[PDB]
Amino acid sequence: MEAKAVARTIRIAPRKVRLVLDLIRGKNAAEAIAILKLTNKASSPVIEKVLMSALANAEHNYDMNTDELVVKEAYANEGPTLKRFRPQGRASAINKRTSHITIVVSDGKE
Amino acid sequence: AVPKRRTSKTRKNKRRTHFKISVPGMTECPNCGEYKLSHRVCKNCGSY
Amino acid sequence: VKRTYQPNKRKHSKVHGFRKRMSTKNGRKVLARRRRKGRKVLS
Amino acid sequence: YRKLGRTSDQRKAMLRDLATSLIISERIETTEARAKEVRSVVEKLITLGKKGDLASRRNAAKTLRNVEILNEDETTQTALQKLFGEIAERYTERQGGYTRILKQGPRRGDGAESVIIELV
RNA sequence: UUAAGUUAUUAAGGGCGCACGGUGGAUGCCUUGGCACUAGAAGCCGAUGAAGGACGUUACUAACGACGAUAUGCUUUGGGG
RNA sequence: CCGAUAGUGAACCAGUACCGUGAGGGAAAGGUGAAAAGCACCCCGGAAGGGGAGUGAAAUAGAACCUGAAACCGUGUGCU
RNA sequence: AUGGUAGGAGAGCGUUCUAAGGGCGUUGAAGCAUGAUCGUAAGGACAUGUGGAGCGCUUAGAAGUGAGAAUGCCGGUGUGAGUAGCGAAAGACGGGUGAGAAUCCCGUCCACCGAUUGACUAAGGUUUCCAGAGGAAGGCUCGUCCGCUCUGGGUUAGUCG
RNA sequence: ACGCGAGCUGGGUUCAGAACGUCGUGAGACAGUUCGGUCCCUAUCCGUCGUGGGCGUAGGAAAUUUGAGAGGAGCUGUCC
RNA sequence: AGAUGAUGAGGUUAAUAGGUUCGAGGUGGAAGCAUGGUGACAUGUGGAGCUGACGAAUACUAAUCGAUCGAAGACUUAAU
Repeated sequence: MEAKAVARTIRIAPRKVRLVLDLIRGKNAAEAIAILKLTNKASSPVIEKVLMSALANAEHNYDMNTDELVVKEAYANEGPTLKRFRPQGRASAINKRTSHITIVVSDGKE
Repeated sequence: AVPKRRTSKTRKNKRRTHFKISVPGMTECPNCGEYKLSHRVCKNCGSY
Repeated sequence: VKRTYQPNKRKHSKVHGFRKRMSTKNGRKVLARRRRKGRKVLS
Repeated sequence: YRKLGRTSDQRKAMLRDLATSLIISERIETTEARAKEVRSVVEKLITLGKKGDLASRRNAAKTLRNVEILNEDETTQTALQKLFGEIAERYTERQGGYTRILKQGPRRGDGAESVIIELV
């Protein structure tokens, strides 16, 4: 039994979001939330909102108890990048990269 | 300033093995609230 | 530093612009070329 | 001693403003380096206020800002007056101490360690 | 109680296989815009404003038509339902 | 026969964005319909999701309904 | 008895049509992209995806025919680092507002320019001016401002030009 | 690489100015003198001083010292 | 001790380490009052500030209950 959520086109570059995504992988949902609360990184609040969305999915739509759930998968894919011309330097380009954050949570049973 | 050869995938990822985040502290909240930073009355639910 | 192109409205209407181009024959040829190309602004 | 990322005059000015606002308000929130420096400044001020005579009142005027305080029952004192009047009476038995520091989390725009420094 | 041999137990990395990304056009489509034949013109207007535009006009308003202050049109003859 | 790097520069917003004082130079981007029937309805966070729902002969067929592919690149699993 | 960037006469395939014949196809037929076959070829007959209505085979003819480089061109795409840099100057604290504040607003203190980083008038620019409200982008943040949206708008001369 | 300019200088030579001697009809030349005259780079596949994390680790493991050499440091001299 | 990390001094018996407060060591003559002087000033009251970087006292100071990490001795072979 697995619930998931994705957040699409989040405006943080994927290298910066995979760093904190490596912390919560394979842990329990409660201690995952605690790890996300005690890291000062720009993407801990985004990821925490996706994780709370997936736990809400599991409780509401599949009637899983939210105290047994572990974070089964957590990953970040590249979304579409936006190209900006930096005027501040000399006419060289800057891409705003964006990402897709997927979290899936489960009770380990079948 | 320039690289003669491009670096491969394997050399890039060998360079990134120390480039990662350490696990935080977590002295737990015994009175009330969320788990707070170690040796803190942290600003979100601190009951140290 | 001072640049090329220091704008001036009267000068711009006086060296280019419709009545100056219609006043010579080569100027009328630039307006005929620009019509024939279908330009939105003739001058 | 710490430099706090400032030139010599800027640092002196910042520490005088910090110590004055702590006297005004009795707990303030700042970064952890700054509060670790303002410990010493405000504790020597409270020492001067406990000593109490004219010479130390004139020494204390060298550091405090000239700030007016709207007091309960609509009164007004300066901070030199609150220091030599009220705060010096609280600490007349305590020998040293007088300030406590409590940590908070990081700020949002940097990861600066916030801190509350309070009078005890 | 000595000499000797040996292996895991991380895969940070490697090859294979798996599975969701980004990407953008391989397949199929299009035929709106022209190569050429036939025919017709007549090359085409107006000092009756000729020649391309500018401002406007819809109940609501942002580019072409009408051309136009009679303005998102007016009269009339004939089709048509 | 052009079958759309096309008879055309332009079958889309084209001599237009834009560039140049001016003569002038000059793009990119095309593509339901089976029928919007375009996720009423309804439930958790603004965006985005998870569910049901649908005209759905088929939405990993959700505004990228011309579908729609590849490769580069990915990224998370693992067998050795 | 049987090699040659230069050599002659060779059998063959992708696109198209004739010019045909014969098939696979709206109980599905593709092609195309993922499959064990054919192979020196180039090039085609049976498991996923696709759709959801288009292709093959045979013989012959015609070539916008004919796909690793040209400091090739580009519809173009994407890499090679958490590196360089973030463009002169003094800020601190309290309150407020908020989903969220080194950033926005109010306060107090401090500071800087002061023949000017002040106040007017030209040229030039053309709605940036003023209020509300969300800012999906914009700003070398956030919006919780304007330089996106709505209008609510808003420019008044006998004597100024 | 008459060791060493991605370590530094730029006096010399030699680029545009200018002058003298001399040669040339001339434009100019000589290299004969003379005064003046812009020298770039964020260090990467890599190769080259200091300072850390781990693959090891064979009783569990942890606190207390080999000295093979990979070794490195050469240290000279004058007057009473 | 240090770019960071490492090293070292230390942490709820805990001052410990740092700050503080009282000290002294070392560095440089007060405010107030009085006296004299017409006044500028001088003198007395008497080595004042500092302690910014060099002892004692402290809980002001952290770890909240803290929590986490870390074996089942090879085997063999023959030599007891």
